[PDB]
Amino acid sequence: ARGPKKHLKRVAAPKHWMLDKLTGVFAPRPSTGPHKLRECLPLIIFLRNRLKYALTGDEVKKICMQRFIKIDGKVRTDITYPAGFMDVISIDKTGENFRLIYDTKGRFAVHRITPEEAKYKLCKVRKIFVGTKGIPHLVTHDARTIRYPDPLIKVNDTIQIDLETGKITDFIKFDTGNLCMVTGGANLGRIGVITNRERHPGSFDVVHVKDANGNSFATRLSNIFVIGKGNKPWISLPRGKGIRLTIAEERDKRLAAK
Amino acid sequence: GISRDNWHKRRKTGGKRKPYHKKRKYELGRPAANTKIGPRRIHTVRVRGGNKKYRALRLDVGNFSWGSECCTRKTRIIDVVYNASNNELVRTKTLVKNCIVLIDSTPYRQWYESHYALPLGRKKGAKLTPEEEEILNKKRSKKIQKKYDERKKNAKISSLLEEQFQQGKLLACIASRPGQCGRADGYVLEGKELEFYLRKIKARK
Amino acid sequence: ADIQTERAYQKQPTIFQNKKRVLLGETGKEKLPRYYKNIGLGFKTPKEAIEGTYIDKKCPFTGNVSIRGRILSGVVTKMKMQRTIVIRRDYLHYIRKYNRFEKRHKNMSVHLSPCFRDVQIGDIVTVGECRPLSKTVRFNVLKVTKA
RNA sequence: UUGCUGCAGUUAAAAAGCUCGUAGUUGGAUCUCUAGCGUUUACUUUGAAAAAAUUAGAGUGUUCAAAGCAGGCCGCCUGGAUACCGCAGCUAGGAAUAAUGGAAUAGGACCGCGGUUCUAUUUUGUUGGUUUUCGGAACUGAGGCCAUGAUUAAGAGGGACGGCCG
RNA sequence: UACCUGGUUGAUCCUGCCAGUAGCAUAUGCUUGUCUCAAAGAUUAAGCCAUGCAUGUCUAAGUACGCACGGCCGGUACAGUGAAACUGCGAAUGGCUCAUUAAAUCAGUUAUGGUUCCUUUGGUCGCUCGUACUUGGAUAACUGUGGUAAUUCUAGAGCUAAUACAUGCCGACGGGCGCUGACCCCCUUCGCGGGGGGGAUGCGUGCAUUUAUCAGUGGUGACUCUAGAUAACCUCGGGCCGAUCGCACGCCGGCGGCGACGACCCAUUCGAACGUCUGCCCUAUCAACUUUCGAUGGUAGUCGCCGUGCCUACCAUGGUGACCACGGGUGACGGGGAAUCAGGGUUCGAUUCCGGAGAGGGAGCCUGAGAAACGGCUACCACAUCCAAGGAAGGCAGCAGGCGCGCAAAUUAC
Repeated sequence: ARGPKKHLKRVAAPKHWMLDKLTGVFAPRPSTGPHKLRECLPLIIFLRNRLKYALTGDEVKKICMQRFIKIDGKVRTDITYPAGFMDVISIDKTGENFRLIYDTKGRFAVHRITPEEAKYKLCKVRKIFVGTKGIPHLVTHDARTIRYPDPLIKVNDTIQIDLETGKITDFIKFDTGNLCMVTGGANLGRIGVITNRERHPGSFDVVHVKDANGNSFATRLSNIFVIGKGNKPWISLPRGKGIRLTIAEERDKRLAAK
Repeated sequence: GISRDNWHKRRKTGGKRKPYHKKRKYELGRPAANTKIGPRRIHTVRVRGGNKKYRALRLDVGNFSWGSECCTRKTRIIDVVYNASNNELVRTKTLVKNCIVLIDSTPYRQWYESHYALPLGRKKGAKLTPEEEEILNKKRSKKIQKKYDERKKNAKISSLLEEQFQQGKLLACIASRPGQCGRADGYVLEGKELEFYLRKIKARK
Repeated sequence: ADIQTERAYQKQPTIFQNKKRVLLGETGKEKLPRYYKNIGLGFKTPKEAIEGTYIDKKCPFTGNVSIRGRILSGVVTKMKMQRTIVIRRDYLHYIRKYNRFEKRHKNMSVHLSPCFRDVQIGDIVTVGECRPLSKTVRFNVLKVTKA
């Protein structure tokens, strides 16, 4: 069609939001921002559907327009603003801080953090370039362009940024025997340790990840995010420890709890 | 409604293609800027992405580079002598990229004199008009005399350029698209290609 | 000239061929510096490319053509154009109703760099995808293997 | 009663009057790894990639059901699984089966040996002029060795010759 | 649930079809108590439409001298709510329908190292050495005089705004860095001469743009990548380098915090556009086709946001085809899917999600980041409305509704 699309049909929305069929015809339609439309989360969904604070669409803008909600220590009134992976949502009214981490089954989970941990965030560097009198530059997965990076930071490494400033505190290299998390494909939300990468020139690089419970799986390089140094994570994990336990013991656990 | 679409052409096999959509905007073209020699007349056209494109209708002056010693000067374009694509544009006096153009020799000669102090395009007997004598046979300190004496060895222009300087105009190939960029920039011809274009210009008539 | 067929002058755009040379080097010999690049996917640049005097803007080794996308093969069927050849690609299409195959061929025009000299019909050629070069040419010859 | 699985063609409807022949399809035994490889595929097994809705299918007393994605306990403990996704394109194992070729006027393999041209950019504390080797190529004048190199000869087929036969 | 039964004969065993049997969709007949869920002018005519409605919009924060309201305080430029109009943005999404369309659309897979991109989100924004304590002219709105039978028609007259439209400076600013270079110092030289420092006067300087040269900070599977150096260029149809607004007020005449509008350029998000490989129904009573007027390729340009016969010039004589080209037909939009069903299959898919296309038929274009837009304009062709006959105005395949067409499809509702 002519020009860009403005709407989004409800059934055409990405599955990990878990919008039901009958509520309406349209969906939230995440607006342009740091994270991709397919792999983000509108605040209207997070507030209304996940935290169960707002009932209707009006209550969400009535919350947001009173400027009670910050994303990465910055006030956002846009109810369809895309907050994606590693983004820290802060409610300073009720003093509640959330980090958006994918759960085992492959969706953003309502994972609370201490206010002391809502100071920094981890970020995967997309590229590294230099320009105009050679001040080198870095670009990350949440589109934060940072000047004068540490020259030890190469492409596909992770960096820890203080949210109040815009400067790198510490960084993790992408090497063998490092804790990573999958952010795309069948294995989305699984945490594990790198074993090796198999470089395919002129094509996608494939990496092999071993889980804590002896489960080994492969994934594309683009869908990898280093979260810890060695085996120890630099952030809190969700309810489960990123362990994909199968339907058999899912049933056994559920029936055991009953 | 000039169209640069593929779907109006026949297929590789040779069969006709029936069009499913009528002509779009992004498929448009525009009439050719048949850029003549004359005082600066440049029109601008608003293009895709809301950018501008400088359509030079009549150009007089452009800057060319002497690559062998690396010095670039603004010069009045004299005449178009040879065009590789089509011979009509040589008669119409039309400026396009990779067309051979006689240009004025003033600034290069003035640079050469001011740099080395060796006469170019001067005859055996022309009387030095009172202004150049304080560049050619000017006095200076022994350091600068020695510094210039060192440059004397290097400064040896090829025979092919001498007659052109003596005539007072150089052959120059245009490297900038004057229809799109809106200026007639390029380089003065030298060595193998100078000879190639000389024998080609001579062969044309 | 040997390399000079057309109306316009032929020369590699990166190469400058009008340096100030002193007589000790001028009268000694004459040789233009030949530009070549290494295409990435483990293909050795042929000696005739780094040694040759041919000028071709569509040669992947000695032109402005970057090889990216799919690497295919084909058998040469017609070498009857200027620096481009018609190659044939044979494959079996599986019909699931009958559970049998049918053989099909595709003829594609590929650009053949003038380095690949004394190459005959019938031998197999490995071709690389590049940006479009003409109406029908999208592929460039990377290496030849003799029948 | 459109037959790939799976149909008919002596008389029920049906084998061209007959032979040759290009394309098409099919085709006899046989051969037990040193950052680059191994002769290349088809085949088969695994991996990642592949929109939801739909379909299969887990959980849940819509009062039951078709449905829906909810709900349940006295502020709490939950769920919104999972599978399939032709073909083709990527990825790593297997090497039976089926195609293809590795040395035949030996410019054939493997080993040390003679020279022609050019070049690497370490070297004579740094710096300018000659000559070098080492690092790395095509061309060759010879030499040693290979247990040196051709599977069988189809109750497949062409051709040769022998005495007949109609 | 992997199913059969009647019908040729005087009777028999067959081949074989006609008939029966069940499901699914459209119509239609007669019948019709309760309750939930729910398709619905697709087929024929992408035929034609009266009428009403379907795209508008203001915050403390661009422009408030409409008394349209009352309110201070009365020498306080502007208390406030705010019609109207200028300015900004949107109207390219949504909705409808399936005429077109047969390697086209479209699907899975890859590429832009060959391109643009409003907006959001980051980066950048005294890095440039040369009236500022705020510059200029107009026009709406309003008032007043009008014309025409007529429309969301508009001319003339009198004022007045800017984040509209123009123009344009201090400051950072002291210098540094490349060149040109009279004069001064030092060592050797008897001296000539050779070698090493210091310099006032002129020239240019940053990012973006265009061209040529030199050297090889960070990256790629591979750059003619990115950055750096050098000589210059820089469009009067001019490119950045802020004459703008709001709330809170402070510190020893200046210095400031919190925002909002802007902005050249890079990154990002939403895309879009061109491509790569493989895949489509029937037809030989379509066997050779394409190349005069571009067919296939080569060199040079033009045009375009870029790659390219996209187009022009000059050359070559190619490119596809019984593995079905080319041509014709389609009661053909393509997929995700639907019905049926042992296993295999057959048939349908206008229709709610994705992609494409068109607004009666073609064609051309303004504005804009985005349109070859039709609830934008301009012309012709076909239909048709008003009329004082001079001229004016058209687009339901948006929602209702009507006519037509037909076997075939709902309310001018809130």
